[PDB]
Amino acid sequence: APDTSVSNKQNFSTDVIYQIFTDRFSDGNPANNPTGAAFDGTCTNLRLYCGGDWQGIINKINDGYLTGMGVTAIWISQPVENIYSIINDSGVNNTAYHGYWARDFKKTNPAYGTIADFQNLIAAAHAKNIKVIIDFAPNHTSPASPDQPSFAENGRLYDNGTLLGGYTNDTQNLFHHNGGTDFSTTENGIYKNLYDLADLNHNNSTVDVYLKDAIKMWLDLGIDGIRMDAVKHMPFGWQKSFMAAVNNYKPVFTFGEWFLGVNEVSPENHKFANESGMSLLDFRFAQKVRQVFRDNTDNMYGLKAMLEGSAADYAQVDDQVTFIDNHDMERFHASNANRRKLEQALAFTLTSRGVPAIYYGTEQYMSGGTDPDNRARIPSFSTSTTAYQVIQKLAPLRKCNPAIAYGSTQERWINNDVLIYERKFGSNVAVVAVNRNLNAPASISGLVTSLPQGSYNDVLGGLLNGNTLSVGSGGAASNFTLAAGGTAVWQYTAATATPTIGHVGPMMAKPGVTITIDGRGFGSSKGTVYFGTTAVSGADITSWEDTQIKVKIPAVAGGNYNIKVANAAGTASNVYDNFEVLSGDQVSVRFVVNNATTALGQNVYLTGSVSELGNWDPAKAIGPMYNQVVYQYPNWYYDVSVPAGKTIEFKFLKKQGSTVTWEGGSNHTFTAPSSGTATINVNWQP
Ligand SMILES: OC[C@H]1O[C@H](O[C@H]2[C@H](O)[C@@H](O)[C@@H](O[C@H]3[C@H](O)[C@@H](O)[C@@H](O[C@H]4[C@H](O)[C@@H](O)[C@@H](O[C@H]5[C@H](O)[C@@H](O)[C@H](O)O[C@@H]5CO)O[C@@H]4CO)O[C@@H]3CO)O[C@@H]2CO)[C@H](O)[C@@H](O)[C@@H]1O
Ligand SMILES: OC[C@H]1O[C@H](O[C@H]2[C@H](O)[C@@H](O)[C@@H](O[C@H]3[C@H](O)[C@@H](O)[C@@H](O)O[C@@H]3CO)O[C@@H]2CO)[C@H](O)[C@@H](O)[C@@H]1O
Ligand SMILES: OC[C@H]1O[C@H](O[C@H]2[C@H](O)[C@@H](O)[C@@H](O)O[C@@H]2CO)[C@H](O)[C@@H](O)[C@@H]1O
Ligand SMILES: [Ca+2]
Ligand SMILES: [Ca+2]
Repeated sequence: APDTSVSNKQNFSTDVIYQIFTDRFSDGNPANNPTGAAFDGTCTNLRLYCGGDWQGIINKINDGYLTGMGVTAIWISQPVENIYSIINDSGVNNTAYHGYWARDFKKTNPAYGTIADFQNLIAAAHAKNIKVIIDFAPNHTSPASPDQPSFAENGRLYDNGTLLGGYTNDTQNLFHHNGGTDFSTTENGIYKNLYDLADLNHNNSTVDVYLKDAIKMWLDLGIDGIRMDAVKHMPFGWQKSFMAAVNNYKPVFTFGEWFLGVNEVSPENHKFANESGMSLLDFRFAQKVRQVFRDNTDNMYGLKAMLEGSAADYAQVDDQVTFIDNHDMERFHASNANRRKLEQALAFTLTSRGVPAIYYGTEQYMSGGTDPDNRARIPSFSTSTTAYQVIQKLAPLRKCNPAIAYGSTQERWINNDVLIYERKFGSNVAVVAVNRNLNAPASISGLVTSLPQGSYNDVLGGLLNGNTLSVGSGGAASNFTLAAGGTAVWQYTAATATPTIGHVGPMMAKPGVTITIDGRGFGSSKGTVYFGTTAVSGADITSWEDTQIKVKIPAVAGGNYNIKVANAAGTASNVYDNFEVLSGDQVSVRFVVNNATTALGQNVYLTGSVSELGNWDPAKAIGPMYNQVVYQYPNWYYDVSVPAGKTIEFKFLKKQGSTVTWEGGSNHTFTAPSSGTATINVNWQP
């Protein structure tokens, strides 16, 4: 099938995600509605169940609400069974309507529906070319008190009805008992409780295996993608091993949530997205968009800096999931603000690089403060809104104009309030003009583009006061006036002749796994696929077409490879880097080195004989290691993803900048478990 097919679980770049709070969307089956003080059909009390369910979602798919909008994917709340207890906070009754308080990852939340309702959801969706994404929060269970075991469900964890354990009397050590995080450090927010949520111990084989098995069930249920909750709160090493479990089984688009604040730029964030085997929700993008379009705390020069910076920081920028708001922030639209602010932000998001995500209700100009004011019930299903028509006109461009889905981004004109960018991919072009100034028009002159000679109509049809564009020779555009609050989209599409790689997924897996290569101009006849210098052809290429190729990963040594294709004629394409080949199936192992004294600013890293350890390359060493929570300096620790059952040689190193100090003596050795976890405790060798 084509790259734009609904069957494409590896690529969402051409889609438009619609984030749905199940409970707050549509109650299609009143029979499964929670009763008593846990329910509020009037949805006046936003901390209780309102009745939203999967059936309701199906109804909205079948009636044309979502399809008419141009939405090609839906991201729903966590489907797993949540606690049934009504948590009373200082007089405020609280329920697990959000689905974030898991009690059993192998069962569904009855309020949402049964397993059969879920299966029906997948079918109905797929039938309308809509992909299904599920929220997955394996960082914790529920709110618990080690003190008062009577509080909530004591964060109890069940395995398909079978009680595994609780936060109180945790003899098995399923959870972390390190207190609560203050978000002070990364390590602090990782090994300590997120709020009062019972923190899961991923270093426990039981938890490790259980979680990896739970997801496999969902995978089997036909999901097309996963949104990983609180990724900055779980060990990176375990998550990688988790991604490998998914990838080496049934690959699906996965993106996690790594909360970033205003003007917050984390290098840890970048590394995670680049090496974890999963992408992230673009918090850098969302925050900046809000500054520029919402609060006006930054200008177009800031938006531009964000675009060009992110493009350099993310190996796969096109994989980052963009948004303007969500269930954890104030809704973009302020009740007293000009709607044109939201419309423009929408238009910008839909035409920018990455994977656009729209928080349900946006199209309806919903306003609301922080949680839970931002999670009100959708007030209507009207298609007559401007924001609705905007998405409806721009959404589809992601499927018909590859420049928007995989294209580069280039600034072609800029000032405080105006921004004109160009998206380009192969013989495809898209030019977007935005004027955030709602009071003053802008005189556009000297604009140059990649558009062919001719006249271009505004894709938005003037909806946002857009205009036509006249392009002469050299793509030089005729002088024009950009109206206040004006937004215009111009484009040009044409068949690509040369093989052009626009996307790859999964980005990490072991040999034998089938990956997906999307782009243009691959030809209809099988060509050759290159993993570094290794050529692949014939049978291993399970599928080949102009826009998509399906090939199995060759049995090459573990490492980082550049992907490249060639058509039947021998014409090579562009390179697609950062593709990681695993040494095999993965396990999560905790490494511990004792008596490793360092100087302030100097950290300890881990290196080893496997690609998962950097193959003895200090530039690729694991770390910096931790030394606060679980173990304390001069004791360091770190959870790493390593090939299972493999006998690995390793050493530790002290690094300051690029300067390296090796551990003395001989290499440490050990055989990775074939399953579950392990803990390697060693002493620094002088
Ligand atoms: O802001 C967070 C912080 O976290 C990480 O810091 C790393 C360091 O980069 C690593 O070096 C390591 O730190 C170790 C030191 O290596 C080790 O020597 C020891 O440090 C002692 C010092 O010996 C002592 O002099 C004391 O220094 C003073 C400073 O002189 C003063 O300027 C400052 O105001 O206060 C300190 C505290 O008195 O500091 C400690 C006292 O025990 O112990 C630490 C381990 O804690 O590991 C940490 C991670 O925990 C990031 O790498 C770093 O960039 C970031 O700044
Ligand atoms: O050239 C191939 C070489 O590769 C591998 O050697 C690695 C060592 O096993 C490993 O210990 C590490 O060596 C460092 C020492 O530990 C340290 O004391 C000091 O001597 O620096 C060394 C790094 O230069 O890294 C090397 C790889 O560079 C393999 O195991 C060897 O058999 C082989 O000779
Ligand atoms: O003419 C090419 C030129 O176009 C753009 O420059 C704009 C600039 O952004 C405006 O602020 C204003 O000064 O008009 C210029 C047109 O002359 C691009 O920004 C620039 O890179 C490019 O060279
Ligand atoms: Ca219901
Ligand atoms: Ca945690």
